[PDB]
Amino acid sequence: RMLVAAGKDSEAAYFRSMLPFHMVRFARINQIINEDLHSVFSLPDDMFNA
Amino acid sequence: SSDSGPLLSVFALQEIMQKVRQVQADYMFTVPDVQKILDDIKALAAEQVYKIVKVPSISFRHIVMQSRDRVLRVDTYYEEMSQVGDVITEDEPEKFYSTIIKKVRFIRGKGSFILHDIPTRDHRGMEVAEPEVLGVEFKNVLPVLTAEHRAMIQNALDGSIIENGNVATRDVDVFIGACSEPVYRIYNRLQGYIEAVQLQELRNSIGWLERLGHRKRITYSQEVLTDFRRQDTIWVLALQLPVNPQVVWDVPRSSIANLIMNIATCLPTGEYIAPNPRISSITLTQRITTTGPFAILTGSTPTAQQLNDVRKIYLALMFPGQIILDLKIDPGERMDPAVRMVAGVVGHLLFTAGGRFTNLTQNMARQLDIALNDYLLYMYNTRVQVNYGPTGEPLDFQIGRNQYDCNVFRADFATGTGYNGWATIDVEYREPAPYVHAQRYIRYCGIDSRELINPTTYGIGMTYHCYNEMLRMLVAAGKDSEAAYFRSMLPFHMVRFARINQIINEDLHSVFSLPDDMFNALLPDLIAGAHQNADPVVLDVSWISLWFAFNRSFEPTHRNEMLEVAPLIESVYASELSVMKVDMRHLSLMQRRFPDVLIQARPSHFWKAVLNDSPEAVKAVMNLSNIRDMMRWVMLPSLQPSLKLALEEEAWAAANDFEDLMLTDQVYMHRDMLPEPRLDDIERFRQEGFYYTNMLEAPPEIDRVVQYTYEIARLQANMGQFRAALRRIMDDDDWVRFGGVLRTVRVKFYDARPPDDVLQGLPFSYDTNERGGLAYATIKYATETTIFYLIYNVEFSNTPDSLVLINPTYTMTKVFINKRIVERVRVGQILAVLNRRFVAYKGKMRIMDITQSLKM
Amino acid sequence: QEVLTDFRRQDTIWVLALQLPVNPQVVWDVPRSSIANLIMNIATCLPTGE
Amino acid sequence: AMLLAPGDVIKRSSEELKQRQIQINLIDWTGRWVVLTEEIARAIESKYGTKIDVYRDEVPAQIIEVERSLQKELGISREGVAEQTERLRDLRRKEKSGITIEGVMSQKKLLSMIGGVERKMAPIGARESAVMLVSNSIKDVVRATAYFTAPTGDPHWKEVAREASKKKNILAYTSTGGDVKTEFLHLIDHL
Repeated sequence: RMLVAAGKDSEAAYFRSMLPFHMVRFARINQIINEDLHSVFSLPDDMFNA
Repeated sequence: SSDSGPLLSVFALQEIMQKVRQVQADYMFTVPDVQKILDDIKALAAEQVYKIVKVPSISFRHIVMQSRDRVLRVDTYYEEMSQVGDVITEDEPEKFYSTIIKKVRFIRGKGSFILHDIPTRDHRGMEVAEPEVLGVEFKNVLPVLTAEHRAMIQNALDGSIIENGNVATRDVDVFIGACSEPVYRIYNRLQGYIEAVQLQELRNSIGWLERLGHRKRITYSQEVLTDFRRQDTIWVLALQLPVNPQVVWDVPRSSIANLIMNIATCLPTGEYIAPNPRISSITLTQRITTTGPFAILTGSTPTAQQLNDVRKIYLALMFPGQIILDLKIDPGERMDPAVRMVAGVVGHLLFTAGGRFTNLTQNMARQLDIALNDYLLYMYNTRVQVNYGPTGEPLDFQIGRNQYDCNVFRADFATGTGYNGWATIDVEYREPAPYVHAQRYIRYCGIDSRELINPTTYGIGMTYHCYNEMLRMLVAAGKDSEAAYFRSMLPFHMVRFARINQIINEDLHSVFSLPDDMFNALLPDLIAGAHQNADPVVLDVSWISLWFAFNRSFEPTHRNEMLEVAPLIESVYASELSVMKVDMRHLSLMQRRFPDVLIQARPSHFWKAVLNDSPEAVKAVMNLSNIRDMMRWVMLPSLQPSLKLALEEEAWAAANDFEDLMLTDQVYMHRDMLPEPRLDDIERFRQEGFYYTNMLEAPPEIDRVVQYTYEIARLQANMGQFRAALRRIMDDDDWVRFGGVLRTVRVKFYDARPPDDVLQGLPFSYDTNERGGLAYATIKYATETTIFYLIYNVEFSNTPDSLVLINPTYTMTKVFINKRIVERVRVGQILAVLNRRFVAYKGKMRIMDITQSLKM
Repeated sequence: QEVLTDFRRQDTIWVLALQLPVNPQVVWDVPRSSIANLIMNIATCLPTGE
Repeated sequence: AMLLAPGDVIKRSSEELKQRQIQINLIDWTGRWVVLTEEIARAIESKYGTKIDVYRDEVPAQIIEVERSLQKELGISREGVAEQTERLRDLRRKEKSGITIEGVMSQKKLLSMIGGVERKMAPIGARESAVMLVSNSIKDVVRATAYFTAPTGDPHWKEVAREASKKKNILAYTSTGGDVKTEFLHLIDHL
């Protein structure tokens, strides 16, 4: 919205076309974090919130 | 030069696919032939769900044994449907649900038939049905029957008299016959649908078709409009015409597919023609540079790439808000500044940039404004007066002797000044349309599409606001030659937009057109940039393409071949979508109904199972472009009535009994003997029919049976008592039942000792092994079970002791079913099965459908 | 597909030096062990990629 | 608006049909001058719609020398005149270092020599004629909406006439007197 309001129309389309790739990358990151990096050495919840 | 619906559709697919392939993931092409898709969908629309037969399929067949007084009655329905679908396994729910879908499909397929022109013979002045119309196969047992039973059979045949009954104010032949319950249910449902439709639906459908033909300038033959009022014709309305467009548009993310189908189904074919050669090449009023073009020709033939670009321009022009242009500059292709500098002139006349909708993006508007600014200031063969404004924007100047401000020509989407939408009523609503979702009428330059025109004389001496203002501005700047050229080209311009307006308003009216609510929100969404609906397709275009488009026109040679038959295709597509939706709903309900035995599965499993059985044409149509959107689409309440849905719901209701599908979990194990007949008086034994089955007449008595499952067996195997407990139970002649897994049943008939695998097979398997230092064991249940029938044949030669083995042979498996598959009855009740009422149409009677009349 | 059974071979004697349900307090009570735990976790669980 | 006519009629009126921009589909049955420079040829082609070739030192040929009078008449710029006379000087030198040149200087001489007649002063319509195709093929007999007949004959015209008369709604015109070509042109004008 801010890019379109500022008149930067050219790069707005480029950003719009990139959404599936970005979401796939972040889904892979979430998968790796939640599924593979789980062990006793993971930081406890209290220290994570602190 | 030439264009057509399918060709432009293929071009659109190529462009859109090439645009979208630029970004892909997972690092793991083809352009479908629209001709094949259209042919397949037309053939599917031409298909008939029902079928017309003279004799119903055989429901009961008989197997003659050695006995002259006894015979077996076999229900054909159960013996054959067991071959429908593959074997079941518990590891893959998707295959199980695909088998369920195929099984429920088979019942609907079998139950849809219509009787017509039954062969009959006269007797004593009363018509008597011939021995083949009734659904029995008793001819095989006749040669052995005695005279006195045969006379009773003949008398029963003589009693098959035919009466008369009125249906839809028409007399039909009524008689009694024999049929299976699941098939008879579907037959009755089909008949009731036939009577129900005749009241009001047909007349409304014909009226809507007449209205659509009225709007779209289509004239239909009297065979489509008034043929249904005859007294010798029944119209079975398999497909209903007034389809609500909500069903088509409710499928998620289908804007591209809808637009493609709209282009393919109803776009006329035509040619591109140059303007009248009586208009010379435009000469530019510029001082001569040594290599510049004196004039830009109009009769020159563009290259293939420029032809593709002008095709893009016209395709986006004919679809106002759905397709948008965009500039593209090649690294090479050296072009003089003149062609761009005059394309900037023609752009302000070819396109509209505000008011109600837009054909071009803001970047194109800025580029065209800059080009026009350069043309107006930097071109002059002689000194011209000019004045400048304070603000630092293009077109802030005043040119000419008169103070003609050029601020109005700067693009502004909020008001649309300087383009075609300048102070003109582009969109209006006049009367309700055949499709309620598309009421708008588009009119470029204010030209009304209700009046026909002649190309020879139309467009002479008529102007709109933008063109007149642009001509005044151009002549004020002192460019006389360009003003004269643009004045001369005006009738061609008017005729081209007249043709375009006629094409948009008359031909492209269909469900695949964008609805009014989404159309109105296209421009504000682009202005705000908060795109939440489907984004419009953007296409690339070059500078020379604008000139070539302005110097070409589209002339429809003749209408599309499939223009007349579009509504049937739309209706069948909507009906198939509704059928898939109701199938999903019924699958979910069935899975919820019996969680104990049905395998738990996710929606992506049985949705794929349903899609595996859907017709290929619909899949190809819908696949031209998650789980949350799938659930949202399923939960929608919009449905499309159809005959196929009416039969499918009844089939699903009849599928509530697993025995009708022959899927059972009541498999018992109990040690039993293979009978050893006395065979001392062979004639006496032969006269009395004898047979042995795995079937159970009644379920085993309670408190005599023990219940087992997976966890009980595993607990027993944990101590090694599984086999010991089974042996103890068998030594106690008690019953044991397995549960959980739903098994399939197979029917076979044998005439001698059966093969061992089925003679001594076990419904469960046990195994054990050791790895490392720990012991391991496995248990499984066989999912396929067989039911066999034994017929004992004897001959005079053998001794009585021949059929007595020295030691027993034991059979384990038993199966219980709560309906009659094979019954041992005497020859008296061979024809006692005839208790169901049938209705048949006369030979002179005619059965017709709308698709037949249109000659698909 | 297999489910473990409770059996003891008459010719085998078992030894179990370690108990599996490790308590996380034992490993997370060591002072200034955040970097140590991070290194151990990223060595034992983080997969390669492209 | 598609018409069927005898082959000899279209053969005799091909020039007029081309001039009026109707495309011809027919089945049979059994020195020029050049301009000194491309700019003048382009200008004259734009003005009169006549294609003109360019002199390229090919062979002894005949050259058209546009004169000051037509230079002013055609609105030719100063640079065009300069390059024309430069090429003229080059030709003088070439033929002195041992081709015919004509200094046409009246408009009527140029018209009567080569090229198409000048344009009339009427409003320009979108299209010259309402008809697109006139053909003599049985392959597109269903394409036609009307047909024209004449006492002249073709080896395939009888079969085409029989196959076209079978149409339920088709316009039929026949010529009995006068000139066949004039009647055909009047019909194609008024149709």
